[PDB]
Amino acid sequence: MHCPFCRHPDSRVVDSRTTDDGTSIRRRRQCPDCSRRFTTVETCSLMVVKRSGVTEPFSRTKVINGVRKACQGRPVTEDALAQLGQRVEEAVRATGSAELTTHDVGLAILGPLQELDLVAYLRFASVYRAFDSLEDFEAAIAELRET
Amino acid sequence: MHCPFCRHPDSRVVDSRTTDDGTSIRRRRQCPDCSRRFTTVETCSLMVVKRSGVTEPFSRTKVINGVRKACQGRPVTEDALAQLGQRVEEAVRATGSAELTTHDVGLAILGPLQELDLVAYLRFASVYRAFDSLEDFEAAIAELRET
Amino acid sequence: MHCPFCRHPDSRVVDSRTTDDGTSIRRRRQCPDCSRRFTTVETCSLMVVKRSGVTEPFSRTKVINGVRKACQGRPVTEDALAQLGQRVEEAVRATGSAELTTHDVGLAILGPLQELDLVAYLRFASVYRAFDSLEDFEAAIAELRET
Amino acid sequence: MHCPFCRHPDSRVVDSRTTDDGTSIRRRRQCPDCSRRFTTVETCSLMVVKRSGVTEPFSRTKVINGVRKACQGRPVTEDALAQLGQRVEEAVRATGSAELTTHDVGLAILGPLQELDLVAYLRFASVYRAFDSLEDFEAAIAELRET
DNA sequence: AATCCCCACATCTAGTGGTTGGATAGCGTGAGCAGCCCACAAGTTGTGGT
DNA sequence: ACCACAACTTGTGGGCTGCTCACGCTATCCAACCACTAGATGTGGGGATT
Ligand SMILES: Nc1ncnc2c1ncn2[C@@H]1O[C@H](COP(=O)(O)OP(=O)(O)OP(=O)(O)O)[C@@H](O)[C@H]1O
Ligand SMILES: Nc1ncnc2c1ncn2[C@@H]1O[C@H](COP(=O)(O)OP(=O)(O)OP(=O)(O)O)[C@@H](O)[C@H]1O
Ligand SMILES: Nc1ncnc2c1ncn2[C@@H]1O[C@H](COP(=O)(O)OP(=O)(O)OP(=O)(O)O)[C@@H](O)[C@H]1O
Ligand SMILES: Nc1ncnc2c1ncn2[C@@H]1O[C@H](COP(=O)(O)OP(=O)(O)OP(=O)(O)O)[C@@H](O)[C@H]1O
Ligand SMILES: Nc1ncnc2c1ncn2[C@H]1C[C@H](O)[C@@H](COP(=O)(O)OP(=O)(O)OP(=O)(O)O)O1
Ligand SMILES: Nc1ncnc2c1ncn2[C@H]1C[C@H](O)[C@@H](COP(=O)(O)OP(=O)(O)OP(=O)(O)O)O1
Ligand SMILES: Nc1ncnc2c1ncn2[C@H]1C[C@H](O)[C@@H](COP(=O)(O)OP(=O)(O)OP(=O)(O)O)O1
Ligand SMILES: Nc1ncnc2c1ncn2[C@H]1C[C@H](O)[C@@H](COP(=O)(O)OP(=O)(O)OP(=O)(O)O)O1
Ligand SMILES: [Zn+2]
Ligand SMILES: [Zn+2]
Ligand SMILES: [Zn+2]
Ligand SMILES: [Zn+2]
Repeated sequence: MHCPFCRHPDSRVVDSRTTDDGTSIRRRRQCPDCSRRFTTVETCSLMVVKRSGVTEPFSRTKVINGVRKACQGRPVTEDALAQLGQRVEEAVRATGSAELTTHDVGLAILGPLQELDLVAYLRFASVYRAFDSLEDFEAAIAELRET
Repeated sequence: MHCPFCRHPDSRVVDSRTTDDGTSIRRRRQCPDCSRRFTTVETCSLMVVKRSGVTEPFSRTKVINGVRKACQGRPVTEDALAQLGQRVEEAVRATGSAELTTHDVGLAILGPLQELDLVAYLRFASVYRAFDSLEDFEAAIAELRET
Repeated sequence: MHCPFCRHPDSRVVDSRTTDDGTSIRRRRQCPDCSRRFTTVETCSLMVVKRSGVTEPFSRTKVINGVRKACQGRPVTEDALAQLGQRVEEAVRATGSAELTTHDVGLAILGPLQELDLVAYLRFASVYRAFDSLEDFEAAIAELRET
Repeated sequence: MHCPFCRHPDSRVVDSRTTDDGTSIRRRRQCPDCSRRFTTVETCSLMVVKRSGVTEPFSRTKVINGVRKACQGRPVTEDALAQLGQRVEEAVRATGSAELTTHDVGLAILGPLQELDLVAYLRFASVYRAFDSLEDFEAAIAELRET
C-alpha cells in the first residue's frame, strides 16, 4: 500500500487492532522513507445475490436507476433520488450481512419511496411484485390506504 | 424536377425502389447537364406536432419504445410489439390527416393496449395521463372495469 | 406505394404535376381496390457534407445535442432546444440546396443561440471556431458587445 | 475478522494482492468453521461529499471525465489526462482528510489545468463557476492574465 | 389555390446481374481466480500515554 | 479512544503454477448501390370546375 504522502512502495504495518462490533480490522501503517503514519480500515465487501443465483457488488447506481424509472414525470428531483439511494445503502449495511438478496434491497427501497411519492411507489411495486391483474392494484392501494 | 446543384430545368430517374414499408418510394435521379446524381424520397404527409408545438415526422420506433417500457416483464414478445406498432400506424394513417397532434397518438395506443395486455395498459396511462395520486389509479381501474 | 386506407399494393399514379418554386413533384395516386385518392409529394433529401468529405442526411438530433452540451448548467429548457433545432432546420431548408456544409449549419445555429444564451454562445463558439488562446475570448466578446 | 455468515470469532486469509493503484489491498479470507470464503478490501478513507451532501467515494474516472469534456479538440492526449488525474488524486490524498467536499475537488483541478492547457481552463471554469454572463468571462481572463 | 377529366407517348419501373461494405459467427490470445508454498512480516498480549 | 511501544511467534504475504472466462480478431453472408433494357405506366399537354 504505497504511502499517500510520498508514494513509496511496501509500507509496514504498525498496529492491527480488529474491532468486534463492526467486523473491521483497523491497521495503522507507517512508511520507511517519510516516517509518517496512515490509518487503514478493512471491511467486508457488500454483495447482493440475484434472482438468477450469481452474486454481484452493491451499487447505488442501480438502486437510483430503478427508482428513477418509476418516478418518471413526478416532481422528484435528482437530489432526492441520491438521498434515497444513500438511505437505502445505509439501511442495507445496518444489518451487517456481507451477502444480501435483491428481494431485501427491494423491501428496503419500498420504505423511503412510499414517503417520497405514492404513484411512484405503485409504479415501482407493479414491476417489483410482478402484478398480473387489476385486483393487485387496489389491493396495494388497500395496504397504503390503511396507514 | 430541377437539379438542386445547377438549377437545370429537368432531370431523369436512373433507379426507383419502394424502400420503406409501403410508405415511401426512393429514387436516384441524375441531371443530364451536369452528370451529378441526387437521391429523393416520396411519401405521404404525416407530421406529429409534439407537446411543445415542434412539428416532428412520425416514427414507429418512438411509438413502440413507449410501449416496451410499459410492458416490463410481461409475456409480450417483440412480435406483438411490432404488430401493435403496425396497427397504430395504420390507424393514424387511415384518418387521412397530415398534422396529427401527439396527444392523439396516445389515444391510438390505448385502444389496442387493452387487448395486448391489461396491466401494461394501466402502467402506460400512469405516465401518459400523469396520475397525481392513487385515487386516479382507482378510477381508471373502474372505467376499464365497465368494459 | 401501398394505399393508406386499405394497404393494397401497386397504387396507380393519376396526376404528376411538378411544382417550380419548390423542386417538389406532387403526384396524386389512386388505389385499384378501394377506389380512393392519396396525395404524395417528392422532395430532395437534405444532406450535409462534413469536414471529412463524406455526406450524411441532416438530423435535428445532432444540432440539438451540440447546442445542449454548450448550454450545460444554463437555464435553457428542453423545449427551447427543440424550438431552436426546428428554427435551424427551417433556415437551412430556406436556401433550398440539397447539400449544405456543416460550416453553414454552424453559422445557422449561432444566430438563434446568441439570443438564447450568451455564455452558451461563447462556449459553443470556443469549440466551433477552435479557439487557441484567451485573446479569442475577448475578441468574440468584442463582436457580441458591439450590437 | 468475524465471518459474516456464521459469526465465527476468527477467520484466515487464503490470498492477498495489492489490487488498485497502490491505494487498496484485496484479500480472500476463508472461515475454518464453515469453509465459506469471503473477499475484503482495505484502503484509506476518502469520501467526497457531493453538492447535495450525499457522501460518495472518490473516483478518478469522474475527475477525468469532467476534464476530457473541457479540453474538446485540443491536443491533450489521453496520457496527459491520466497524468492530471494521478496528480489531482495525489494532491487530495496528501492533505490527509477523510471527508473532502466536492467544492474543493474543483480547486484541485484548476491548479494543474493552467499548465495542461489554457483555453480548456476557461471552458472548465464556465460550468464549474456557473458564469451568468460574458462580463465574468472577462474577469477570469483578467485574473489569469495577472499570473 | 386544389382537383379532375382525357390521350398519347417518352420514360420510369422493375427485374437482372455485378461489386462492395459492413455485420457476424468462429477462432486465437489474452485476461482473470485457486491452490499451492514459507518466512518474514504481520497480529497479539502487555504496559502505557493524551 | 486512539495512539504508542514491547517481543514474538503465528500467521499472512508474496511468489509460483495451472485453468477458465472473456474478448480481441477475421473469412463469409446479406444488403445496398450501380449498370442495364423494354414496356406498362407514368407524365405532359389540353380543358374544366370549385
Ligand atoms: N447490484 C445491485 N446493487 C444494488 N441494488 C441492486 C442491484 N441489482 C439490483 N438491485 C436493486 O434491487 C432490486 C432487485 O429487484 P428485482 O426484482 O429487479 O431483482 P433482480 O435480481 O434484479 O432481477 P433480475 O432477475 O432481472 O436480475 C431492484 O430495486 C434493483 O434496482
Ligand atoms: N415523433 C413521434 N412519433 C410518433 N409517436 C410519437 C412521437 N412523439 C411522441 N409520440 C407518442 O405520443 C404519445 C404522447 O406522449 P408524450 O406526452 O410523451 O408525447 P411527446 O411529443 O413526446 O411530448 P413530451 O415532450 O411531453 O414527452 C406517446 O405515446 C409517444 O410515444
Ligand atoms: N448530420 C448532421 N445534421 C445536422 N447538423 C449536423 C450534422 N452533423 C453535424 N451537425 C452540426 O453542424 C455543426 C458542425 O460543426 P463541426 O465543427 O462539428 O463540423 P463537423 O463536420 O461535424 O466536424 P467533424 O470533423 O468532427 O465531423 C455542429 O453544430 C453540429 O452539431
Ligand atoms: N465522486 C466524485 N469523485 C471525484 N470527483 C468528483 C466526484 N463528484 C464530483 N467530482 C468533481 O467535483 C468537481 C465539482 O463539480 P460539481 O459541481 O459537478 O460536483 P458534483 O458533486 O458533481 O455536484 P453537482 O451535483 O452539482 O453536479 C468536478 O470537477 C467533479 O468532477
Ligand atoms: N418501467 C418501469 N417503471 C417503473 N419501475 C420500473 C420499471 N422497470 C423497472 N422498474 C423497477 C422495478 C424493478 O424491481 C427495479 C429494477 O429492475 P430492472 O429494470 O430489471 O433493473 P436491475 O437493477 O434489476 O437490472 P439488472 O437485471 O441488469 O441487474 O426497477
Ligand atoms: N417507464 C414507463 N412506464 C410506463 N409507461 C411509460 C414508461 N415510459 C413511457 N411510458 C408511456 C407513457 C408516455 O406518454 C409514452 C411515451 O413517452 P415518451 O418516452 O415521452 O415518448 P417518446 O419516446 O415517443 O418521445 P420523446 O422521446 O420525444 O419524449 O409511453
Ligand atoms: N464540450 C462542449 N461544450 C460546448 N459545446 C460543445 C462541446 N463539444 C462540442 N460542442 C459544440 C461545438 C461543435 O461544433 C458542436 C458539435 O460537435 P461534436 O461534439 O463534434 O458533434 P458532431 O455533431 O460534430 O458529431 P459527429 O462528428 O459524430 O458527426 O457542438
Ligand atoms: N462540456 C463541458 N465543458 C466544459 N467544462 C465542463 C463540461 N462538462 C463538465 N465540465 C466541467 C465543469 C464541471 O464542474 C466539471 C464536472 O462536472 P460534472 O459532469 O457534473 O461532474 P461529475 O461527472 O464528476 O459528477 P456527476 O456525474 O455526479 O454530476 O467539469
Ligand atoms: Zn511515505
Ligand atoms: Zn444538374
Ligand atoms: Zn386502397
Ligand atoms: Zn464462518
